[PDB]
Amino acid sequence: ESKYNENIEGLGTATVIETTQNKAALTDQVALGKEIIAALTKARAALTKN
Amino acid sequence: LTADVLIYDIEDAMNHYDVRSEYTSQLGESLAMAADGAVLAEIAGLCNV
Amino acid sequence: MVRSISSGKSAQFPVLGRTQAAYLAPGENLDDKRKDIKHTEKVITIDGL
Amino acid sequence: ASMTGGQQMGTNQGKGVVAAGDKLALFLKVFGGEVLTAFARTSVTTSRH
Repeated sequence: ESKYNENIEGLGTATVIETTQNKAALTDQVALGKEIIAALTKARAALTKN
Repeated sequence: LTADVLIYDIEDAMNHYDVRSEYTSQLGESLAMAADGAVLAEIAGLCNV
Repeated sequence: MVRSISSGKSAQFPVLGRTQAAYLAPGENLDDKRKDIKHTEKVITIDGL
Repeated sequence: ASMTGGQQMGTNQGKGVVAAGDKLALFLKVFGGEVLTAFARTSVTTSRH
């Protein structure tokens, strides 16, 4: 959506992008999993803060 | 002569009234109406026209 | 989820949030400060069959 | 003198709806208990036929 969340500024969501890494050079089946792991930690934390 | 009604079920799913008996009654009144009007037209015109 | 409802066309749910819990300094007013509570709902409309 | 923090039972609120014109707004229009039927149309049959 654009500019529209629910209950004033009371809450809000986000979608965590991969941090400083590219999808192209990936599909090496190893670095992928690690990246997804750390990024998912960031996602979990981002949820907790909410 | 006849009267016919078809109803999508999906509307009878979300309705919140009956409409059955009402429909039936309306069909009957339609019948009687048609009969009477037809007759009156017939006597009036066909006798003297 | 899966919470089920009969009858009408579409469904919606009310929500609400938080609070502010403040001390009451004795010998003062309880009507002094109320920021109340925010109130809004989210609506969901079914798709046919 | 009006009293602010009126708790605004019904209202849009939310976030980006701006507006907040009047009240209700959010609420449910509900009648499930009765129907309005069209008129019974009498007839001249049989009688004088």
